[PDB]
Amino acid sequence: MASETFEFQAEITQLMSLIINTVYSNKEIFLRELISNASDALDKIRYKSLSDPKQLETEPDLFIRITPKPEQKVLEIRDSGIGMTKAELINNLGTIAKSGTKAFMEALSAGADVSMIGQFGVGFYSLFLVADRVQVISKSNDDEQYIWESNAGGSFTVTLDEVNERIGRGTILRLFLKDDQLEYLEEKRIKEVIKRHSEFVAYPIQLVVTKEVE
Amino acid sequence: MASETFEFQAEITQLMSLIINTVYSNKEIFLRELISNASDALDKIRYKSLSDPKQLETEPDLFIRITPKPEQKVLEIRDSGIGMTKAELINNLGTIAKSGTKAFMEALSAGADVSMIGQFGVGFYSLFLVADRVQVISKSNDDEQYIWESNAGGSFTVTLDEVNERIGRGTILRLFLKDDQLEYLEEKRIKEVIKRHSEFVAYPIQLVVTKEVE
Ligand SMILES: C[C@@H]1C[C@H]2O[C@@H]2/C=C\C=C\C(=O)Cc2c(Cl)c(O)cc(O)c2C(=O)O1
Ligand SMILES: C[C@@H]1C[C@H]2O[C@@H]2/C=C\C=C\C(=O)Cc2c(Cl)c(O)cc(O)c2C(=O)O1
Repeated sequence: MASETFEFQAEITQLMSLIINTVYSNKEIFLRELISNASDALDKIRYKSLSDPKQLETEPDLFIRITPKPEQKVLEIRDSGIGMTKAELINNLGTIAKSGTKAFMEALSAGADVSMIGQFGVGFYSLFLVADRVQVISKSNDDEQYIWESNAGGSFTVTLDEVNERIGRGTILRLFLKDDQLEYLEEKRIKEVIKRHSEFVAYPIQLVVTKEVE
Repeated sequence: MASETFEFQAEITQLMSLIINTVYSNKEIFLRELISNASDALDKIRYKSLSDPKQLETEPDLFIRITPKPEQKVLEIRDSGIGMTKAELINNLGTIAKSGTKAFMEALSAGADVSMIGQFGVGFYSLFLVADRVQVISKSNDDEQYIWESNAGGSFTVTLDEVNERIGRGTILRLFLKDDQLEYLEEKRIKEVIKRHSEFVAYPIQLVVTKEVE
């Protein structure tokens, strides 16, 4: 109840406009970047749990889950990783500069391939290749569940979560797919994209598929 | 935020103890009864929509969805039917007598088969054959989302929903399966049970299955 608006650090706004507007051919790379963030987030909690085992109690199962929601033309990528607090969502996703933000844009301009985005540490923004709106729902052991939302505009919002399912711990990336990128809602397409660019992932990757009983 | 307790009409409490304690052999009948309630609830909104089309706008897709959640040993049966208001959950699920409640118990005592429960209009309670706890999450166009919860005790609770996913319209029956009835979480078992006792259902029945990418 009651949002909170924040301005995006100027360069992040540029990058976003760039990503969401590049005619780029190979938009499927966004899944690789998101699954990668999910994996690192899971490494984080695993490592932290080394000296603080109780930390995994909020969600003992470590996994990455992709859930397509046709009716709402939404694609969700979830992980039971370390999660983010209200402060971290604000920091990590928009108000703090980000080292490679400008460097990547400069590299892109020089001819670099969009797929290099992840090497600049800003792969998250690659989601705008297939979605024009996103909701990052997170729950860290250190805070409540919050929704961070953006549509590539110069500003984003953070609202305490009182509308989504409770996630024990972790993050959900709710991607509102563009009208021409609804192929990522299909199991085959998803399955194949995950196969080629994500072969060495330490955690199970679950695909949630809704099938009408024969 | 803030529950509200209510006592169960005495006979419903009896029936529940009976169901949750009957050694009965054919516990799988609960799915047939629940899918049946789901169907009737969908008929209700379809019919009402005949003269009030805007009523389907909250959720244009009419369906029944079964979603097993292993980690939490939970089984969910959802429908985008008419849904129930706070008042209706209280009325329909516990505080109002219910014509066949006593008649069915008398019939059972005479030797009747538990599967007749649905003919007495109290099939919902058959869920206690496989679950020792249940949450009925509902959203009617006429109210907010609420959670009705019970564990066959003499009382139940109703809380405004600020923790579950938003359902456009309809009801979710979250069944917390008993430790020895976890077979209903399996796709095959579910698939076969649905096949035998639910052949003439007017709406699509979707099974949500989580598969780890090969
Ligand atoms: C802050 C934590 C943990 C970090 O060390 C991990 C690696 C990358 C983080 C990138 C982010 O900016 C946030 C993020 C994104 Cl974008 C995502 O799609 C999935 C996630 O699970 C996280 C996250 O929860 O990240
Ligand atoms: C009140 C409405 C609509 C009624 O006319 C329909 C038929 C049966 C109703 C039985 C109930 O007692 C509530 C109920 C149950 Cl138990 C269920 O498992 C699923 C449902 O969708 C409803 C419901 O929403 O019911």
